[PDB]
Amino acid sequence: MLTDPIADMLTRIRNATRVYKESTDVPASRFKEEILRILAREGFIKGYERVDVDGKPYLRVYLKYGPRRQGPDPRPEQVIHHIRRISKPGRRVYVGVKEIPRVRRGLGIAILSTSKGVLTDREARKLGVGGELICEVW
Amino acid sequence: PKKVLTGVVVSDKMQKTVTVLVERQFPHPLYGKVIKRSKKYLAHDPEEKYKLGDVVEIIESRPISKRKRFRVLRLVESGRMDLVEKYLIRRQNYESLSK
Amino acid sequence: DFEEKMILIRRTARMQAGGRRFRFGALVVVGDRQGRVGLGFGKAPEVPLAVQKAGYYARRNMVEVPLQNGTIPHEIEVEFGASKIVLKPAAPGTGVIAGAVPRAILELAGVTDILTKELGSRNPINIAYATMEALRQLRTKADVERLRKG
Amino acid sequence: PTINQLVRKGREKVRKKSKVPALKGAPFRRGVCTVVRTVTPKKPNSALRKVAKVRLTSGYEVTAYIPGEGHNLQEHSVVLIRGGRVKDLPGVRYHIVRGVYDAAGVKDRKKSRSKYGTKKPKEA
Amino acid sequence: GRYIGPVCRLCRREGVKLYLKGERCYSPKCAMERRPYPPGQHGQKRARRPSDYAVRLREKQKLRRIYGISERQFRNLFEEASKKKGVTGSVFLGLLESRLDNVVYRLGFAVSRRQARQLVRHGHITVNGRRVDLPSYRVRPGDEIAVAEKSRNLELIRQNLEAMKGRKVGPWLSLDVEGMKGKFLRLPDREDLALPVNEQLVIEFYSR
RNA sequence: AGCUAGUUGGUGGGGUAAUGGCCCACCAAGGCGACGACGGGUAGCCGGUCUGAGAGGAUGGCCGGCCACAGGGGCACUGA
RNA sequence: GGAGGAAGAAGCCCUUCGGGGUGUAAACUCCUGAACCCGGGACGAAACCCCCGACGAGGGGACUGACGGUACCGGGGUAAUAGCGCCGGCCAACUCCGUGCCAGCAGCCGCGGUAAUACGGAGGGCGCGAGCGUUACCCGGAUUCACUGGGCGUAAAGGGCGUGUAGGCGGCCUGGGGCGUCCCAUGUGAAAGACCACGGCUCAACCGUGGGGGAGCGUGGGAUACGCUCAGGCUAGACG
RNA sequence: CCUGGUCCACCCGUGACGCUGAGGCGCGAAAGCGUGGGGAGCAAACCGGAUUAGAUACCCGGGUAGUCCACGCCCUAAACGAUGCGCGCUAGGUCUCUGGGUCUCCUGGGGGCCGAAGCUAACGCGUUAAGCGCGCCGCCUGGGGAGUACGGCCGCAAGGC
RNA sequence: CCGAGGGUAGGGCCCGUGACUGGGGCGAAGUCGUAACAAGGUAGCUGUACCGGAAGGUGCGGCUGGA
Ligand SMILES: [Mg+2]
Ligand SMILES: [Mg+2]
Ligand SMILES: [Mg+2]
Ligand SMILES: [Mg+2]
Ligand SMILES: [Mg+2]
Ligand SMILES: [Mg+2]
Ligand SMILES: [Mg+2]
Ligand SMILES: [Mg+2]
Ligand SMILES: [Mg+2]
Ligand SMILES: [Mg+2]
Ligand SMILES: [Mg+2]
Ligand SMILES: [Mg+2]
Ligand SMILES: [Mg+2]
Ligand SMILES: [Mg+2]
Ligand SMILES: [Mg+2]
Ligand SMILES: [Mg+2]
Ligand SMILES: [Mg+2]
Ligand SMILES: [Mg+2]
Ligand SMILES: [Mg+2]
Ligand SMILES: [Mg+2]
Ligand SMILES: [Mg+2]
Ligand SMILES: [Mg+2]
Ligand SMILES: [Mg+2]
Ligand SMILES: [Mg+2]
Ligand SMILES: [Mg+2]
Ligand SMILES: [Mg+2]
Ligand SMILES: [Mg+2]
Ligand SMILES: [Mg+2]
Ligand SMILES: [Mg+2]
Ligand SMILES: [Mg+2]
Ligand SMILES: [Mg+2]
Ligand SMILES: [Mg+2]
Ligand SMILES: [Mg+2]
Ligand SMILES: [Mg+2]
Ligand SMILES: [Mg+2]
Ligand SMILES: [Mg+2]
Ligand SMILES: [Mg+2]
Ligand SMILES: [Mg+2]
Ligand SMILES: [Mg+2]
Ligand SMILES: [Mg+2]
Ligand SMILES: [Mg+2]
Ligand SMILES: [Zn+2]
Repeated sequence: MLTDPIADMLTRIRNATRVYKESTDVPASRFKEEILRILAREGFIKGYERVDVDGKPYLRVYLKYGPRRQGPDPRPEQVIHHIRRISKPGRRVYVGVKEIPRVRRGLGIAILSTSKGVLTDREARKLGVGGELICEVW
Repeated sequence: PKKVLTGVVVSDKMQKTVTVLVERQFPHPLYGKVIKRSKKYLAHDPEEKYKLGDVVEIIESRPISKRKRFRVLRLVESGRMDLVEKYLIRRQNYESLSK
Repeated sequence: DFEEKMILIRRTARMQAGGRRFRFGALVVVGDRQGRVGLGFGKAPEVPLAVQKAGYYARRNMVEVPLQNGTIPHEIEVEFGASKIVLKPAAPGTGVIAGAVPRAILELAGVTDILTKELGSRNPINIAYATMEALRQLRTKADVERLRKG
Repeated sequence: PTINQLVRKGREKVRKKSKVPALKGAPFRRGVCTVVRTVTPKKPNSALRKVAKVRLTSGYEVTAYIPGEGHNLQEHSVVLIRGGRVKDLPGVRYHIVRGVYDAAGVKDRKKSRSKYGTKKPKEA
Repeated sequence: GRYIGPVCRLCRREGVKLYLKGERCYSPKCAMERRPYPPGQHGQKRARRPSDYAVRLREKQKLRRIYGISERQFRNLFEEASKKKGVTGSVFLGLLESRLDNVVYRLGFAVSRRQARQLVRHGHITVNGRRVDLPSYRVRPGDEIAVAEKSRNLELIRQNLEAMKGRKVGPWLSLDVEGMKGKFLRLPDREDLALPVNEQLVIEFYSR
């Protein structure tokens, strides 16, 4: 019955890419949008459109991967290697703005919800706010 | 600021007094998770005007009697016996826990 | 020709009617200190031989270590099965703090500033492999946004 | 465990067994010899280790080891007890502080002498 | 105290030659220039590879033995640099170098670092006016490391001031040889210092 | 693993610098407990201190702040 | 104590009987002068108090030092205490003789049974030095109670199986509140310590000054994505 | 005859009414206990014959509880998949049980095997996960001592927790 | 009136101790047997029951971590 729909999505994504796949369809939600609307704006996906599967409104999300490779296991590097949720449903994690994580030494993003929108580690620091550290991606 | 508090009347069986159960939430000092905890206050009710199940506000008042240091401020919403059950059952559960 | 430092040597052995035979093993690292390091495991009927074989595979299997200021770009954890490793970059003028294995590698990796920790099985061999695969998995602001084109 | 479980049960602090009740966690305890025997080593060893049952100040009583070569300890000798067992004599769990009270030094010992409480000597 | 015993003996052991003696180490007889092998009965023996520890030890042991200083003080110093903001490698030297009983030796006044100390301790040296007998004294930037009136007229300060005349000295320093009174101009950069020791290994010996 | 007779509350008194079952009559039958009541063990609490990458863990001697005690126990007098 | 001093005393220790070592170490040569000897000798001490003025604001004058003849300054001036730990591996430091599962070592793994770098002595070496070791306790290594940061098919670890109370957890959209949550302001957070600078004692320890911070918590204002609550709708869960 | 669960098909109704679950309650193989039946075969115990150095065993001839039934207890187990439950997601191949279809085919539930990716110390697991995730419960923290002792509760006892 | 405490009486918990008794740990080379590990020479383990100097045996049902 999905406890935390997000960490689901987040996983759907994670799972799709391990085999490298056109797209995948998290069941839709304005918030799952918002979140996706940052994976893409930050270059982790090609992006996403709204769709349907029997009146049921999901989100077609187009993944991004690397270039082919020489040698054995020519499988591409990942645009999204790592994506693991924080502030979980069984233990919300919040943060003051000074408390905000510095993911992967700048090479990464810490998506996170706040009173002035779903910012990012830099977007929040710059906007000078904090809130539910939603997850870390890279 | 004379500390205030909101909560449910669980006992009304006292002469000019009520028992307000107060819930309080807070993040936990090492594991984060918000945790719910609660305490009961004996509230001065000089008009027995407050009945059973009323969610109310209470003010840090001057000592009225041992154990009793809070007057009933104002009403917040009569008729919430749904919480009074939650309490009374928690209580009734205690019998199964002895020998 | 690179640096070539020898991590460890061991005398293993198998049984057989009459007695026990032997064999020797060699973890060896190899470096120029420009960010090119190589790990190789060599087993042979003799100590000398083994080490030889070590450098050989080492020179065969090496990797580009994307330095910076003499340290590393970002931090990483890697489990190789049982044995885990922490690579965390340090400010100029710290020192290479790790155990014989992760240092012996990281030295000819051309690093100087780097905080590290072994975790789980501290099996030399398996820590070794960890240390590499760690490195291998390194990225720079460059080759990062290189993947985030579009 | 889940987070909630921790919030309920919580983590359990270790707490460790004082390998030596020399009482009141003292550096050393004073005592008097009661027995002065020689016991034999355990598994893959063999010898005649010199030891002493000591009546503590704390009403207690323990076997204790006599360091060094040779000694001078009898049924009534007051002695200081140090405390470090002997992986070899089941039972012995304190050492005798060589050189305090009736405990002699070690006759003719010139090497490590802090241990064994033999004074520094003269070269003449 | 400042070691005090067989010196061309660490000159030995440590391998790399050192000048705990000033003149004689310059001879064709530092005992080093004659037995380039570590002391003791063995010495001339098939050397076994130094454990990664050995290395780190010796490096610091070398460095330390150079400035003829207590393991304590040596260490207190280290930590100081670690705490102090900056590349702890250099700074540990900077202060190592900022020592009075060193500055004096650096500015010619004495032949050996050891001989120097004794001068400083005996207040034969001085500073910015007042005399200072503190080998440990940490000389700052912009100080007058003079000699004492009573100390100018010394047979030993003389000769040691002698060959000094005109011999160029460290960049972080100045030397008005005439008035036998040197100056400390700045805190030396890593290069300005040349000594047979990888400062890194030391930093590391203390990460034990 | 159940606890409680001044026990919980109320009326009126006494008392104090002052609130209050602090105390006293009278009335009501209440108060507390697994969010751990009751009981047992140990302990003066803190600013700090030691240790640790940190999160923690340990600790409260010196100095500073508060409390408690003055052979064991009780009591009141004088008095801001 | 510092500079110089042999292709390098003796004595002792190895020795393939050539030799090697302690070792520039010593002797020995020079100059420097801890101690001690003599004189000089405080900061800490300026108020109370007295005159003028008004006993006030302002001005001036005088007494007072326990430590203490101490510190410190100046002159003279003698080469003038070294010890403890270890040297199988962890872990730096190796050879002789003695010993013979004996005497003993020991934190662990272990050492000693006639050739012991592991006992005991010696030479030698490593380490630290007015100390070095040992014992006891705390934290660390221990990612071995794991929030950071562990786990349970066979290594320790899934309850013999259900039912369900409390509690924990809660699908899509709209709105109200704004408890959590986030930001801003203000109060508080004593001082001492800690930390950054600066200086005071010949340095330092100690010590003065200045600055900078501290989660917390009270108060005022704001935000409304996520969590909560109240209100309306939906049908992908669930039920029928 | 009475009755439980369960899958499918039609998309009709309700509109989140959910998941898990400390305690609690119920069930819980065999053996065992109580009362009363029952008793052919088998069969602890026990008796004999062999074997054997012995043979309180293995093999042979006998044989009592018990094995069956009713009612009440007991509450353990290699109670095993040694794998808690719910949900989402992550190649297919094959055979098999049982449903539905404009049925050489497709689709839904169940039971096996081989195996992508991935996990794994290895063995192995792998849409029936031991993969990738979230929720909630239970449990582990060196071996022996020891499931022992004490206490506590339960049981007629054995004994259980 | 209450009241330090003293007294009488009856309970609760905790510590030490005790003829004797139960098993338990350890102990370089003791007595009896051979149970288990290879089909362990009767596959093993197992809950229960009974029995035997001892390991153990046997009955019942179960697991394969056997065949
Ligand atoms: Mg792992
Ligand atoms: Mg032995
Ligand atoms: Mg010894
Ligand atoms: Mg009362
Ligand atoms: Mg106390
Ligand atoms: Mg730590
Ligand atoms: Mg008193
Ligand atoms: Mg060594
Ligand atoms: Mg020896
Ligand atoms: Mg450390
Ligand atoms: Mg460490
Ligand atoms: Mg810890
Ligand atoms: Mg955790
Ligand atoms: Mg573990
Ligand atoms: Mg197991
Ligand atoms: Mg199960
Ligand atoms: Mg519920
Ligand atoms: Mg708010
Ligand atoms: Mg302060
Ligand atoms: Mg409807
Ligand atoms: Mg359920
Ligand atoms: Mg049953
Ligand atoms: Mg039965
Ligand atoms: Mg029966
Ligand atoms: Mg038969
Ligand atoms: Mg028969
Ligand atoms: Mg089975
Ligand atoms: Mg089990
Ligand atoms: Mg369960
Ligand atoms: Mg199927
Ligand atoms: Mg398979
Ligand atoms: Mg399949
Ligand atoms: Mg057991
Ligand atoms: Mg049992
Ligand atoms: Mg019992
Ligand atoms: Mg009484
Ligand atoms: Mg058997
Ligand atoms: Mg057998
Ligand atoms: Mg058998
Ligand atoms: Mg049986
Ligand atoms: Mg039988
Ligand atoms: Zn030299």
